[PDB]
Amino acid sequence: MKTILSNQTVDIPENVDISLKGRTVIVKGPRGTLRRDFNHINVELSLLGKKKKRLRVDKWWGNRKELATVRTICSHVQNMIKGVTLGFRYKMRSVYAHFPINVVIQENGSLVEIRNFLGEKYIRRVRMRPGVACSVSQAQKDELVLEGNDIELVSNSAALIQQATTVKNKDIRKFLDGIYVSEKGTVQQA
Amino acid sequence: VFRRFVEVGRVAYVSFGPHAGKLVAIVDVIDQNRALVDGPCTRVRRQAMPFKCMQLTDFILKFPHSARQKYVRKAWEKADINTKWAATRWAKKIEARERKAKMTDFDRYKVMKAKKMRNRIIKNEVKKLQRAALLKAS
Amino acid sequence: QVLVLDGRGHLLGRLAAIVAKQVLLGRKVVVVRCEGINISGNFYRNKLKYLAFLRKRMNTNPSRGPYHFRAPSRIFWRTVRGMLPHKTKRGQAALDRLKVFDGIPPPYDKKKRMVVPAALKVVRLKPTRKFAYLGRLAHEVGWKYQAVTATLEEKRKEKAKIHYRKKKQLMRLRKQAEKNVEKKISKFTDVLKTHGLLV
Amino acid sequence: MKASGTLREYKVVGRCLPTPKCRTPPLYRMRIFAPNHVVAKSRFWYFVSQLKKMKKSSGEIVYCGQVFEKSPLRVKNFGIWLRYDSRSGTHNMYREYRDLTTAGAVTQCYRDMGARHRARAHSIQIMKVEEIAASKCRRPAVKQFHDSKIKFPLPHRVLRRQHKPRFTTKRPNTFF
RNA sequence: GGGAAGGCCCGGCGGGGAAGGUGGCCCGGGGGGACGCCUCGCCGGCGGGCGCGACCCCUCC
RNA sequence: UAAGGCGCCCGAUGCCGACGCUCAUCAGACCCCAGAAAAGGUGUUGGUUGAUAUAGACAGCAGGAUGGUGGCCAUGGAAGUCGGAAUCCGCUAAGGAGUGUGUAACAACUCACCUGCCGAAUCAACUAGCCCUGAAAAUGGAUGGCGCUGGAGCGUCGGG
RNA sequence: AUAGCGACGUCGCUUUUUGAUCCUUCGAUGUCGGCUCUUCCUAUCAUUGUGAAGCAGAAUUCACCAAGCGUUGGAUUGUUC
RNA sequence: GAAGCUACCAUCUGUGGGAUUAUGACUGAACGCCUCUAAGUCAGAAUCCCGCCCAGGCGGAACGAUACGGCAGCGCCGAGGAGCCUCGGUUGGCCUCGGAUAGCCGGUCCCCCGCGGGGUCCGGUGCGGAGAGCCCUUCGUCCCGGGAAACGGGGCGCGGCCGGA
Ligand SMILES: [Mg+2]
Ligand SMILES: [Mg+2]
Ligand SMILES: [Mg+2]
Ligand SMILES: [Mg+2]
Ligand SMILES: [Mg+2]
Ligand SMILES: [Mg+2]
Ligand SMILES: [Mg+2]
Ligand SMILES: [Mg+2]
Ligand SMILES: [Mg+2]
Repeated sequence: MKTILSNQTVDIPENVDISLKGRTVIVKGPRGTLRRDFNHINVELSLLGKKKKRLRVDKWWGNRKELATVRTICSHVQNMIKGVTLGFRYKMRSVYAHFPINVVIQENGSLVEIRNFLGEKYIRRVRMRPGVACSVSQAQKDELVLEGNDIELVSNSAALIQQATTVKNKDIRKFLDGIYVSEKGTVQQA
Repeated sequence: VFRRFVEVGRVAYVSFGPHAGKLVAIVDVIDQNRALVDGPCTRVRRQAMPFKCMQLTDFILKFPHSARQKYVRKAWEKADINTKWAATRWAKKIEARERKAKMTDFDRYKVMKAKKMRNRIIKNEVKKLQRAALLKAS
Repeated sequence: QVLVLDGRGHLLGRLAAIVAKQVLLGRKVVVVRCEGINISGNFYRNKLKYLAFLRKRMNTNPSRGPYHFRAPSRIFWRTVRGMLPHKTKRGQAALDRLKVFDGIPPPYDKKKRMVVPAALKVVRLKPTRKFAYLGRLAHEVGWKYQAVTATLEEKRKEKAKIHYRKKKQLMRLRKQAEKNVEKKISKFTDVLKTHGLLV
Repeated sequence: MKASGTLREYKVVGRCLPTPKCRTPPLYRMRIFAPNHVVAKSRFWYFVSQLKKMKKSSGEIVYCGQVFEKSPLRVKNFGIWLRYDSRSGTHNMYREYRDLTTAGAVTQCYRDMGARHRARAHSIQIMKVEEIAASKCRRPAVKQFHDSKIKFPLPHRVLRRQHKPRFTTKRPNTFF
């Protein structure tokens, strides 16, 4: 069975603007500009309603396999809007038992060096994605903050610096060490 | 974005099949790929027809989704689809193609002779304009 | 009188069958920009197929065994060879009528290249399916000239843009002249309109 | 049966030959969907042999005629009660279709059975065909066509007659 | 199936029915057009704006 | 014309062929015939049967989840959570002499069950198609090959 | 019960064991081992990368991608074993 | 015991990337939540491919010199002159954007950046700025007239300047 029409609409706030050229969307707001294309989805994007009030996604004659793409497009657009108006802040904490984990940020937040991970003489060197800024959180013993506008980039950087610290050839149920994402919020709250 | 939809009362031009080259009005949608249509005034008896053989035009006339041929013809005459279709550029291109197909050998020779002069004059004048533009640039 | 085909957007076997038939029918055919050809199925599948082909070699002496050409043009040439009776004189003479090329060489860049709709990806494949680029497949199978041909293609494109701009300008002059001289070429125009060459 | 072409609906009535036991056996009537009257009569004999103790040698086709569609210009919803044989076990089902003619709906049913369950015409036993109101329809694939303001485009038109201009300098357009 | 539908007489006319509900009515919003709040355009004028608050004041889609 | 076929090899669909199903990081592709089973899949598509839902469900987010009594036989210790039957009542919008995690026993957490927000469809258990797992052999290798995914695959069918 | 095993059952795969047969060869295909040498398979012992343990570490199990590279020197026996 | 051969019985040297497997993940629907997967994205190895290394194709390139001084042989040119033999096939040209396909093409000042690229607006869209198309079109010559042209046509007729890997 192929459904005749599946649609869903997204409301956008007043401080942000949206312009689309075919299937690529550009979102411009207080914190910058985000561009993302959707030429691999093959649905209809319409910026219906003056005063740019809403953006509507349409899919005609689609089975349940590609009906799922409508809401994923809408979620991606909403994430772009959220990251443009408020930004994304991924806060993560370093857990250790005996050896403290020494994390130092260079290239004004673009490179992270990790030392003394389980008495490690090796130095972990992880590079952030373009547009993602790392920092050591104030008012906290040991915690990293990742600032960005693209949720995918920020979370990818967090996953990179989390997987950079994994225990090898030992019981990971006992050696619970490394840096893990404590929470995922926004740069500024509503 | 889509501009031509399939709804009740749209005029579509049949490309191939039995009634090739005739307009028709969509009355109902039987199934995903079949519509019940009729050309009350374009001489097409009410029948089913696949979507693969009709091309949608931008003409909409209003009638209920299962109105009879009497009311379909009434709406067709009221909107006067025939003259507007004959005036649109699409039918002009079709009619010109038919003319070119119908052209026989003597008119082919006459067309050759006329086109020779038309092209010669246009080419000479284009050369004049190009030289003038070059002089203006200089 | 030579049929010049453009490979971009065409499917491998679908284009190869038509090319082989045209070549057998006596026509000289040159296909160009072979690295733009794409194959149905996903990239990993097609790479695995080519690796399986690579694995086939004569055990006692690989130098005499199957020859695995790496260039996209030669890949297309071999799959065309697979559709011809190349063991006979007729098949060999046919195969000698086909020329394949990566990129677009100077003998052919200043020419109009034909297109085969019956072998186009946009026509033969639904958009939801996955395809693989012959250029990338060849490059990471061992073709060594992906970057050089890319730069040369960029140069060719930037020259063709200049040529196309000149063509647009010259035609615009042509149309302005046409509407300028309609006064004295009107009597030559109604005949074309009545015979359906200008409407 | 070989479901050749589009099927036709036949009214077939038959009876046993008169015997010294009974002068006038009751006449039995059945609706048979078949390519032609010969296979219609064969199917009638098959079904009546299963139902009653009747055989062609001990019976006769009193009448056999095609029944034409009553309203072949009104698009209708058809519910079909069906009995078919799988590779392991037999099943009863109910399927709805949307078409102008009962014969067309039954042909659609045969093609759909072949496509979805690999069942063959000699396995399908058609039981009941009824016009079903749109309110009584219950399959979404048919129900989704029940609205006054139906509207949808033709999104991705694939170029046909790909070979008449076999070599064309355009790359074809799929948006009309 | 002395063809099944269908066409033309607003065919006339008998009554009945709901829905894939036409008007009408109620609710909601996308609106706009009178543009009634600023900004320029020529204290009076029209055109420019591809202007700018409206709001039940309607009023149309 | 038969049988068999009609992308190219290779004569014939270069039909504006009809309706569906199927994505395979081991696809499939025609009697004999040249390779696979039991058992599985919340991949997808049909079908059967039974439930509950404006007396407002299914999620999801939150609050409760009680007394006799730590019921009787028991074991060194069993307070519900190792063991043996039963499983009551008042309070109740509801709470099982208890669904699970936990301690030696508790404790603590959690579930059944009922409430607040949200406001229209939602749950199962089977069954059958295609695809996938099950699926390991030795020279490099064979739907005949090339290759094919709006099929040149699978099922039912039409003209030529 | 399912870390690891697995009874009573039941479904398979392989032709590195033996059978069963007698299709080819009796105007002959030189019939056991060892030595030497190359290549191939994976049903993986070790090494590379992993996942699970009744994995604290060490050691050791079970499983996955995987045959790239290694898999010895001797006593006894014609031995294969 | 020279020289020469020669030994883990002496001595010297032995390499870098890419796409990825298993696996672990990101965002994220299907299925209000959840989910590494469906679309999209990341890390990833004695595996694979290539590089380094060995050979170098009935495969090409650049460059040098190109046959006497009594004879002569040669190379280039004379739109160089007649021919003779032999091998055949053909029977008008199209001199070009890039590319998308759930979108395209063409104009534009009305604006903004470095003539080009964007913005607005206007036109087309079963592609009349069309390959279902365009261009050239050949019986020849002689008189007079009209239409187009006087800037045009033809010239190894010319001498230069750019245009190409
Ligand atoms: Mg250990
Ligand atoms: Mg054959
Ligand atoms: Mg021998
Ligand atoms: Mg011998
Ligand atoms: Mg293995
Ligand atoms: Mg890598
Ligand atoms: Mg993965
Ligand atoms: Mg990667
Ligand atoms: Mg000749």
